[PDB]
Amino acid sequence: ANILNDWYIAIKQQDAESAERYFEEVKPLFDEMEEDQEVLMYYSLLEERHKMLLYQVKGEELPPHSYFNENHTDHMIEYYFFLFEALYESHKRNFEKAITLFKIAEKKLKDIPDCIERAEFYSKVASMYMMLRQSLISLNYINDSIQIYRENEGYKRKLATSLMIVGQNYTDLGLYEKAEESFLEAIRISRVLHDSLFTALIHHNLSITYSAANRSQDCINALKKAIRNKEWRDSVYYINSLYMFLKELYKIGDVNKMPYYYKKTKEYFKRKENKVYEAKINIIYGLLQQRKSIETCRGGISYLYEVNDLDSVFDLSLVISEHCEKHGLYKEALEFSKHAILAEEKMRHL
Amino acid sequence: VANILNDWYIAIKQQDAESAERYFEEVKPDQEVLMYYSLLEERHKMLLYQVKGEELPPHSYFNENHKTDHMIEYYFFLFEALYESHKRNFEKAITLFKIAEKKLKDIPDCIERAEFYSKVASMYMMLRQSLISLNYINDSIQIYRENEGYKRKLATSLMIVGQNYTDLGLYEKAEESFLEAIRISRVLHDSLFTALIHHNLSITYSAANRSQDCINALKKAIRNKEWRDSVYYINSLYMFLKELYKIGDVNKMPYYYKKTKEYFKRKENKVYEAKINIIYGLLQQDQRKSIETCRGGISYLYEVNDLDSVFDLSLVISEHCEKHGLYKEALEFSKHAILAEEKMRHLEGL
Amino acid sequence: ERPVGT
Amino acid sequence: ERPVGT
Repeated sequence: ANILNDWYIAIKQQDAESAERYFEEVKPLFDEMEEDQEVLMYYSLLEERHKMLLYQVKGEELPPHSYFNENHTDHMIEYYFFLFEALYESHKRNFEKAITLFKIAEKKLKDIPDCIERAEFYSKVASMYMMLRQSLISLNYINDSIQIYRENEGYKRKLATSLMIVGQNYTDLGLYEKAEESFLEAIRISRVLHDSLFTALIHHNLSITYSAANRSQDCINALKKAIRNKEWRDSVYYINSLYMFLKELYKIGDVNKMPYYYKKTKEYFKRKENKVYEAKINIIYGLLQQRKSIETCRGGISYLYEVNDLDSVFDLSLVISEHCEKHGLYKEALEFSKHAILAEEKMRHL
Repeated sequence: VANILNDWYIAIKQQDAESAERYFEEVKPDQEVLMYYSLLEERHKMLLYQVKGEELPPHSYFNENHKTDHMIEYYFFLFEALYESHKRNFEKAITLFKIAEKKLKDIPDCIERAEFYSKVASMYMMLRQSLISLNYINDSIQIYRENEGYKRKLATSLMIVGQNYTDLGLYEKAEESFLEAIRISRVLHDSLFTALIHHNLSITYSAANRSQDCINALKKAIRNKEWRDSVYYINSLYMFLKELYKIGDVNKMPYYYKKTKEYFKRKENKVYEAKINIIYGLLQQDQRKSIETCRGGISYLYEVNDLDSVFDLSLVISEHCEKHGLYKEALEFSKHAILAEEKMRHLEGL
Repeated sequence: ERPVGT
Repeated sequence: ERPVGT
């Protein structure tokens, strides 16, 4: 159980190398051996959390089997159960349930005095709220996490990750310079840490801020630095870079370089399945084809509504609308102009 | 004098306009207190504007001014935050609010805290920053709910809650809040307040496509003689015209349009002049004239930074053009709606 | 539309 | 676009 707590400490530090060593060492201790049911639940909860960590930081695919698929009294194990399920629902874009599961965990957190645990909770709530572009709420939470992380040693990876949430929140607030500063500070931290995969990850996310600031060459240059890392290209997040490439290339009209990145998307999808980004890439590349283009865009937009990826609907509906406007297809331009409003209003409702 | 001034300020924190008006008349007959009196004279006028719809003086103590008691400084920054908030200079308002929030950390009055939070919550609701506004106002409501003499502040706060819910697509919960506020004003025997709350409730009905409820609420508002003498009368008249337009009851608009001309004859209100002009421009039969009227009104609303009106009316103009097959123009104002909403969500100053 | 009196 | 790794 102390081993379990040490393992969770390593997860709370985003030390995937320690985390995987704890996971390998605790597995024999849990081979039909350990008897205490709350410890068995703790081990079952930490196994899920560890897989979410490996996905978050190493870009390793999440297992199809979750202990949360079918499991829904220590006041700690209950906080952990609600927090780790909020993360599972948050990743599935089931934000209604996630918000409820978070609020229950927040209530229990009143009885947990560990400062790192509190910073850990706030940083997960801030991440979900940022996914909804609830920027001020996310900042108030993450600002508490950063205060704690800066004053305690061993949480430099957590400070860096937190700064990326701040930067995106700033970008969602139109504060692109402050958003860049946050990502740059995160980049310095990761180079000090000598974590080149993390550095690639931060460059990819920074490219979102540059793109939102219409700093397209900086956006493309940041993506180039990310994709230079081999681990990044082998990760599930490679497709995110390829998609941002195509979209920024299309935005600036450098269509002659788009088939290059598009062909790499096919190689990604040959080995890894990602239906959200398949739809998103199909929408971007299909804009190069008129009526066929619109029918493909309607299918992709419809799938993104279905899986509740409203931020992508908002993003791509603006791009389709601009495309149709430029080609004199005003009825279709308005139709996707309206999808962008609908996606945004639905995102803010809850 | 100092006790009279604090009693005068207490009456403002209770929204007791009659007491406040009596204190002001009693104190009207060269120290730091002169700043205190000048600060309270501004606050009193803001109260009379807030609660009776009496025009704000043309010259403010704040437009052309230049250490003291920790209270007089908190008041200076709070009351100037209110002055900048009403002028839609929200960047400055937010900055002035953060200064007052810090000084409030050394003020132990719970009612003062409820007063502060309720002004911050009102500003964030103006930006459709609904969750942040709710966190602030919910704290104020608890303080008001546990203290005697603050029934008007509880009612006013419920209108902020209700508007926040309407901005979140929670129209039934928003209606509940306004109804609870209306009951309070009937208990209070405050028929002007009841008219004011009905006007604001009419915004929720309009957002919920409950047009007949919207018109019924506006009818109850404008029946009050004091409401009709207030600056807010034009808001109801505008909400009437807009809702009559949505349902196609064009024959009843000349009645209310004639009322707007009588209002503008006595009071200047270029914001609602533009807004009513847009409604009227939607009735114009010449396409070219119609669109230029909408462009003039929308562009003027950008100029005075009333982005919520740009968002609202651009959707109305866009729908109008859509029904008439003018898809190029429907898109033109569809784009204005996105721009206004994204800028409203942005805080490019803070 | 924004409400009044808040 | 939403950021990754948070």
